[PDB]
Amino acid sequence: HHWGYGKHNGPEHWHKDFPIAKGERQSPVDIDTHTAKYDPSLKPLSVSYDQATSLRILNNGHAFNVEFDDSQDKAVLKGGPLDGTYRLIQFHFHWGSLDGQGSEHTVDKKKYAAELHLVHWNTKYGDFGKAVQQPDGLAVLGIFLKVGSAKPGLQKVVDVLDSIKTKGKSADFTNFDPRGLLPESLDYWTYPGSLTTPPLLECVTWIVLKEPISVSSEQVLKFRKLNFNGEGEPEELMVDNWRPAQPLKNRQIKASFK
Ligand SMILES: CONS(=O)(=O)c1ccccc1
Ligand SMILES: [Zn+2]
Repeated sequence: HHWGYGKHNGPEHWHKDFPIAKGERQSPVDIDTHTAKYDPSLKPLSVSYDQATSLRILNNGHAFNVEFDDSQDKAVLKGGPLDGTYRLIQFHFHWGSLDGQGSEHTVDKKKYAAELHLVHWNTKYGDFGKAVQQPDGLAVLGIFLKVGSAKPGLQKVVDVLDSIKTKGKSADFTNFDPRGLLPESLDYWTYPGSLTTPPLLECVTWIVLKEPISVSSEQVLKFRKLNFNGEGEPEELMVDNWRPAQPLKNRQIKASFK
């Protein structure tokens, strides 16, 4: 009875195997824009993906991961609310079955069609494994996706999805530049949270961009053709792989802008 997004193994069931699901700093959360406060102590955010080197794309049965070679000091996120340097390890998305839903974080209760998560680990911890055992081990840059004009830089990802339709399939995915997935503005909201999928570890400093990127209906429709199941198994479309907003509890969301 492996965790998932269905009626019998979805978000409402996760707490049984992962008690931290009802923790003190769980994600995602609704971002109440009027309650968020501009933070003057936030330093300029720095996204340096010029030397990013992708290796492979994988369908893990929950989403698809574009993995990067993080053995060297490349693709770094720093500044903003972060102390030190965080290295990019992979990115993935969460999306819906319809354009009206799909994002994990919400803005004033508004749900976007999807949400991109660029995952980075704190280099002071050596690697990802050790980093997820620390309260400041990860930094995730979240970017909302709305349906409208196509995002040229996303097409290469879209076109390779037909080769990793089912759970367990992977394909070489080199030379992909994640800079093509970033919106113009780096204005953001930040708060301490967790991974949004089991084990739901609370090691994430969230940096959610205010400006969404636009992707075409055709592009997101191809996301929805992926499968949760493995090859040779009954088809269950990979849609609505998002966790709903969780209690903000003892937290404050800070804004990088006025
Ligand atoms: C950031 O939340 N996205 S997640 O699906 O929980 C995830 C976190 C870290 C590595 C892979 C997936
Ligand atoms: Zn995610």
